[PDB]
Amino acid sequence: MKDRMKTVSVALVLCLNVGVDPPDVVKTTPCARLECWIDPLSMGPQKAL
Amino acid sequence: STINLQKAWGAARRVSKDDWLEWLRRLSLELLKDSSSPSLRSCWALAQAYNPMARDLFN
Amino acid sequence: HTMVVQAITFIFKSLGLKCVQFLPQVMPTFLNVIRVCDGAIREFLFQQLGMLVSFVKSHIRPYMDEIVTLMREFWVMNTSIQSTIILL
Repeated sequence: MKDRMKTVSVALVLCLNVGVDPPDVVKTTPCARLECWIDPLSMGPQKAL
Repeated sequence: STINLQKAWGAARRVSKDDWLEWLRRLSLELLKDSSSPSLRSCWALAQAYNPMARDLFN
Repeated sequence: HTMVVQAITFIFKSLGLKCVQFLPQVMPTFLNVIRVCDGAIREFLFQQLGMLVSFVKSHIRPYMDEIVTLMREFWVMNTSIQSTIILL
């Protein structure tokens, strides 16, 4: 296996923008909300983000 | 869309209880038949059969 | 009977994905009407319910148990109602 390679850097872009739903979506009442195993609506936007 | 409306408005020749009641009924039903909002218009067909339903969409 | 529901459907189709607001008001009574009526209107009510479900898509979850119970009760070898229930 001559063609060795590696990965060195990672960039994490998150377009969350907690608290507001985009126009395209209408959501049910319970709905699915967990993100990375955190509920974003139990805190403030900045802390959750 | 305001020819029947004018007739319903400017009759004003009623001389009896029933005549003025007929004026009221004609005015109410006509207002439903022609309304910008589609939700109200859809009720017209029912109002002609059930009167008590009228007097509720009048305002 | 007929007009009352014929209007309601027309409203939903016109509103779009905003009729959900009225689901709690309409659904509990609607089902109760199907269980207690005459053999002359049940097919029409089932068809209108199918149209309502088509308009409402996923927000029809909490009433599926009662809907299924109704379908279970009123499925019979009669040819007429079977096609309506299959389309539903």
